Amino acid sequence: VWEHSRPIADDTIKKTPSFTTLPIRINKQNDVADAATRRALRDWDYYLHDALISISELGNLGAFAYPEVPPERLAIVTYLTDLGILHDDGYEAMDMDQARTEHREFGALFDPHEQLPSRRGTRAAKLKKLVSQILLEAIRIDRDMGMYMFDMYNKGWLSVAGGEGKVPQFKSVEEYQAYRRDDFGIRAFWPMVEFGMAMRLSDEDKKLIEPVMEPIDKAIIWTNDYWSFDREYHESITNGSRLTNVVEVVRQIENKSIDEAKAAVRQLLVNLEQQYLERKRAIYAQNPSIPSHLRKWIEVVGITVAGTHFWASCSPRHHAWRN
Amino acid sequence: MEVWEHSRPIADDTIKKTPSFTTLPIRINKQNDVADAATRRALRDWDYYLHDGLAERALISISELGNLGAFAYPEVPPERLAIVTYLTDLGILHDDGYEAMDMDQARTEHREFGALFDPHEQLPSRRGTRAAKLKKLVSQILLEAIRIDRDMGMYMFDMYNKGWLSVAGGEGKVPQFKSVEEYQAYRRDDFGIRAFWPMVEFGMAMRLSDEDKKLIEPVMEPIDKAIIWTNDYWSFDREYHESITNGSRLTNVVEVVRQIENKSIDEAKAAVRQLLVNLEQQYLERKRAIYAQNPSIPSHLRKWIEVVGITVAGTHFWASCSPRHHAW
Ligand SMILES: CC[N+](CC)(CC)Cc1ccccc1
Ligand SMILES: CC[N+](CC)(CC)Cc1ccccc1
Ligand SMILES: [Mg+2]
Ligand SMILES: [Mg+2]
Ligand SMILES: [Mg+2]
Ligand SMILES: [Mg+2]
Ligand SMILES: [Mg+2]
Ligand SMILES: [Mg+2]
Repeated sequence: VWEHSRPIADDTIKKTPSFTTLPIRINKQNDVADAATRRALRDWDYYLHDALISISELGNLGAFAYPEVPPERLAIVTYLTDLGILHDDGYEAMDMDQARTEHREFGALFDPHEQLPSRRGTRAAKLKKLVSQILLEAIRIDRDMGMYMFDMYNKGWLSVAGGEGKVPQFKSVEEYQAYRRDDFGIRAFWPMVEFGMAMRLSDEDKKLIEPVMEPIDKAIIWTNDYWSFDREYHESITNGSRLTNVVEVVRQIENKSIDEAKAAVRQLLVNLEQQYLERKRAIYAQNPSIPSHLRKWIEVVGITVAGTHFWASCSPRHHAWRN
Repeated sequence: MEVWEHSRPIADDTIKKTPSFTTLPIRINKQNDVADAATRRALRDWDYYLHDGLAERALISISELGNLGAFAYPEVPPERLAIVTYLTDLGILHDDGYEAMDMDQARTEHREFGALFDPHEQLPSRRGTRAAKLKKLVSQILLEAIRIDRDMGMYMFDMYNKGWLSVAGGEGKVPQFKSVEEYQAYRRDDFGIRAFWPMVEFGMAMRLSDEDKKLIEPVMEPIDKAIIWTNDYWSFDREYHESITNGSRLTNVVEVVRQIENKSIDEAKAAVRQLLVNLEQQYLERKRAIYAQNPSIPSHLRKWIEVVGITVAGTHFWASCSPRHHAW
């Protein structure tokens, strides 16, 4: 099932505060991911002229989020991830109305199909060439999957994140998670993995893997929340950037200190990882002839949680705010 | 704080003499005889309505531990208790018929019954024997609730339809649940949770404002899962049998866990028991937070927050020995 990734040794993992229980692997082409991050940084500055994104001491976020992706596709998905981070950081700092407008106008640039002329502010107008250029690169590698991925970057993320009204006050984990799925862009992320692995999941495929994706989606999102809480909380105080984080929700609705809320979220995460293993075991026990691409998918999502956990445990993006 | 008025605590030895495992304290409405009389009234009316039914042998709220309505409505005065107990028993009897019907005809029967309770008078049935039977079945309870509280009775009946009868069962293909999330969205409709709390509001003569609902959302999150999954835990054996022997749908979180985690029945039940005890502790933590954050919380909202916890415990306790679940 493994082709493009290599395992991180226990001896390396123990040097970090990682606590994931799932297997940690990294794309073998980490240098390609780093080059893609440098390209995104250069292009952002070239087109906008105005950061702590995927690069870290442990390796590039793209090499951990896309472990089983060949290098030409890794360069695309890493670049799109970094472009998304750079955009999202600005979005979190803007007034809700203007933040929403920037999200929607940015998302319209990713539509792979012809659109009638529309008005767009300076920021989206300056990024239009950037987005069309990367779409052409993706299409040249894989037309149908490239167009699908770009369509979902909008439909799964930019068109929905932020909701449509005032900034909500989260009074339940259920309501938090509905908002956070949109805000995290989870419905854009899995299509990027599909593009990276050159497999389009069928509707029937998605139905079969739903029991695995249930704990996986919560785990991947709440793993970011766990590791990014300190920096998000600091930023919210220091400049008003919006704090969207399950640790914060637990702090509030359970009257818990930061450390008590973190301890609770850690237990949720480890339990979700073990639940994923049980849901996955059940799929194997009940599908003796599972197609190879679906076997690959259900295995890859587990290492994707593990790898993004591992990266987040040390990344400058989450930890450089206080040395 | 002393918030109890119409209920009394159940004795520790009585509790230990049952398979109950709720971690929350157990109380019962002091007017159990009123609840039992309401159940018998529902059985009589349903028997007049239904050809060839179980009549007086249907297994609904009456038990040796007490009446389900006395446990589900512990803080309700006797006049209102008779109303909500009757409507709950009628709902159970109707739902048992629904569960035994093919899916689409069951849905149709679910919408038609809900229309009887719609204050907006939509979906009128065509006149005839069927319509006359349904009109007779519900006529007295419709008058009685309005005569005791017009404002809250109209609201309660509107939600008996809108929360439950109008939505339970969905439409189209019967689902094959592949996640607890998907299950719970369907189960909230099928259980009628959005009809149940309005009945409690009617019983306690208190309408929760929109503000009130936002404030208690952190408490209602674990409470709603607990009340529904508590029924699922205790009713699995009957529902599993009915699905196998008679082809009824199986709508039960124990079954979802059993399937999607490839567990034995006993392992699936144990997993759900752990979910339940954890939800009860979570309710306590959420409730403590509300009190810490709202020193001036209104008395009616404190009562509501405490009542929902005893409602989970009491319906758990009843279900641990209830004949419906154990001698069906
Ligand atoms: C908003 C999410 N993200 C990182 C996942 C910024 C933090 C960009 C992104 C969005 C959607 C898919 C992939 C990356
Ligand atoms: C919906 C079926 N029920 C739910 C408790 C028995 C499980 C009766 C009922 C119907 C409508 C409102 C409240 C209860
Ligand atoms: Mg964000
Ligand atoms: Mg952010
Ligand atoms: Mg974050
Ligand atoms: Mg039912
Ligand atoms: Mg039933
Ligand atoms: Mg049941």
